[PDB]
Amino acid sequence: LALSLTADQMVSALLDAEPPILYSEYDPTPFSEASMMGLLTNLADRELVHMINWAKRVPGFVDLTLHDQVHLLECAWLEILMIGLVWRSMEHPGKLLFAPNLLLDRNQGKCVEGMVEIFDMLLATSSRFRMMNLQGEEFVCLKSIILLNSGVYTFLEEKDHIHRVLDKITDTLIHLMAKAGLTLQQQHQRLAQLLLILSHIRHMSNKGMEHLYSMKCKNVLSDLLLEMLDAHR
Amino acid sequence: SLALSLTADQMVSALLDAEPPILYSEYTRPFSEASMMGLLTNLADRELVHMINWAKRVPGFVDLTLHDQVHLLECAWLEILMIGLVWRSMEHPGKLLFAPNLLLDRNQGKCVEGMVEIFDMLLATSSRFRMMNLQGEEFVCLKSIILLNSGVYTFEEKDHIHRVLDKITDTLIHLMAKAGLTLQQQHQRLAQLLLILSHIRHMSNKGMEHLYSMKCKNVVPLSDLLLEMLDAHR
Amino acid sequence: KILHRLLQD
Amino acid sequence: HKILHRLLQD
Ligand SMILES: C[C@]12CC[C@@H]3c4ccc(O)cc4CC[C@H]3[C@@H]1C[C@H](Cc1ccccc1)[C@@H]2O
Repeated sequence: LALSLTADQMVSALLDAEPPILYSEYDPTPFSEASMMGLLTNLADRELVHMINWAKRVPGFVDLTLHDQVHLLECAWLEILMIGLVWRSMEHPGKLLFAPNLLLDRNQGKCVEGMVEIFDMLLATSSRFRMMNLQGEEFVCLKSIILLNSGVYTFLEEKDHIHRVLDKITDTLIHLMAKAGLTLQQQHQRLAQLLLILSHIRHMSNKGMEHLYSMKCKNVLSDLLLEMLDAHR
Repeated sequence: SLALSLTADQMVSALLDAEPPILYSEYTRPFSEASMMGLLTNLADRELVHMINWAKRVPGFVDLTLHDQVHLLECAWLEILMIGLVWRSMEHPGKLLFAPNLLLDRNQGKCVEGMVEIFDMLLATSSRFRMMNLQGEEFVCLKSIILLNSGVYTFEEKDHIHRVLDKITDTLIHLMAKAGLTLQQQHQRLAQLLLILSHIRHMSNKGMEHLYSMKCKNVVPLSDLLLEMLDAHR
Repeated sequence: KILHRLLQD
Repeated sequence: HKILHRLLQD
């Protein structure tokens, strides 16, 4: 099914699958640590519903058993949320656009402790995408790579199917870069630069899980969200 | 700036020559939890001394300031230990070769709690390297990439590091083209290798937690050096 | 398992 | 002061 796809159809299929940009309940009538965090986790919970249905549209994902679909999503859900936040924040230097009505700088991420550090990391990733001038067609490829890769080695011929699809996404990225007029040397370099960022996104997700499980105990908050966590517990 | 000048071949030779030696464990009776922990933290502490001298021999790393060298090593030290452990365990399927006299299976990971999870993840990476037939020339390129990449987005100094990372990328492709791979096979293998670094990063973060937790519950003292590398992740 | 359900459709 | 500092200069 997924092995069929034109490099151009791969892009357009991913572009069509893109989830919408949701709004928060942010009322600018200042917030507190509990209220600001309440907005963020409320927004993440609603985004999860769309991410699940977006994942079904990712080529090759439906060909996977339901047991492995759950596993790949349990491992990558926060990575996927972060790269999307970082993506829609590219044009807002020093700010994270959590929602069109929720644009925050690092000084307001101080409202929660330790969030300042994750904030700077998310800003640095966004600045890196701006420096590289990441294209939307490249972004949807990276996000689908995270979904299929982040869990691939926590999981026989089903793996080779995932790696076959991953190879095709890699072919797509190269196809885009060669179409942008990059030399063959520049294509390989850019491909490497994009994939090394996924290592930092994994790092932000790991630290994000810690900050998250911490306040599952601190007890200032969603059923689907509390259930995504225990998988990383 | 000299790292930039080198040919792909000179980069490989410079990295192979920098390779640290395989150390031995202090071993020899069957393992308790506290004895297992002691052997591993003792081994890791001695490897740290050699890693620091290997890092200075990684082309372009001496061109960085001392503050940046510290930061990059503080962020990547466990990743570097892990990819090395994974590499030398390639011809020992189902086992982890911490040392030539310290070959462990996952059943021996039960001696310490939460150790089994990292064990299976490490064994999975080694099984992935073996399935890809990872070459030693490719391995040394990946390990130096970890050193230069892992802490780069937590800092004019980036540009140099990024230029060195691009040079290592060219070296990886050069090795694959030399191996007879077609252009498509080259960028596919390049992607497969670099995506593994995302999992090595994941294993490192879980290892930091596990190391910090059994530190606060104080069964074996850790060396001050290891304690300082660990406190940097807080 | 909520995720199992939302995937089941 | 860090031990890591010392080992990098030596
Ligand atoms: C086993 C371990 C991860 C792997 C570490 C490692 C990797 C390569 C290498 O050459 C040497 C070592 C030795 C240290 C290893 C980590 C230790 C840690 C388990 C642990 C041991 C003692 C106290 C707390 C936690 C943690 O879970």
